[PDB]
Amino acid sequence: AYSTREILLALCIRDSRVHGNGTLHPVLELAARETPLRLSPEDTVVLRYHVLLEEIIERNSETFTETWNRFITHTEHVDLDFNSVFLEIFHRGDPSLGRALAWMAWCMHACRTLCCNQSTPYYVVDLSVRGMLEASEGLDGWIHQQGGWSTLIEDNI
Amino acid sequence: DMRPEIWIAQELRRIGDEFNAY
Ligand SMILES: [Br-]
Ligand SMILES: [Br-]
Ligand SMILES: [Br-]
Ligand SMILES: [Br-]
Ligand SMILES: [Br-]
Ligand SMILES: [Br-]
Ligand SMILES: [Br-]
Ligand SMILES: [Br-]
Ligand SMILES: [Br-]
Repeated sequence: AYSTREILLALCIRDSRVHGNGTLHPVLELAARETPLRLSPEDTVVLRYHVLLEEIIERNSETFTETWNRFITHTEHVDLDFNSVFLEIFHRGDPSLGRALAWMAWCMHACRTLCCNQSTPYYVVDLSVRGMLEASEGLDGWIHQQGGWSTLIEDNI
Repeated sequence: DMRPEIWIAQELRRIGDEFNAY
């Protein structure tokens, strides 16, 4: 019964805890307060997904770099634009585990890029994290049909 | 204008489908 927004936000926080200073961008603090996040970033389910998503990022390293750079340098309304990417992945055929993980990994990679670049304006980090979290709510129906995030990792991946 | 976002989704659908055999 953890929502996709909770699990993505926990993954992003964990990813921050293990990159650079291990410090959290103010935006991730805000998102935790407002969601509100009830899942620990050190929860085993989060550590396990974090490894799967890092594997997907590494395997598709350049494609993730390129797609994110094209996205962020072309958008005029960052949060809205996350929604467009989301719908084109998940309403173009049935959702699948792979597509769900590909999306989550892309989001976590975007958040990592934004938070590691000290020059990134606050508003770009803020609207991107809000955008990814809001768009990701669209996975809740399908993942519930799979018994939730915890079932999928423990039993299917 | 919305062209970057359609390419991005093409790539992630592809990546997700590759994973489905993984
Ligand atoms: Br905690
Ligand atoms: Br992959
Ligand atoms: Br990488
Ligand atoms: Br913007
Ligand atoms: Br960036
Ligand atoms: Br800041
Ligand atoms: Br700003
Ligand atoms: Br287990
Ligand atoms: Br298309």
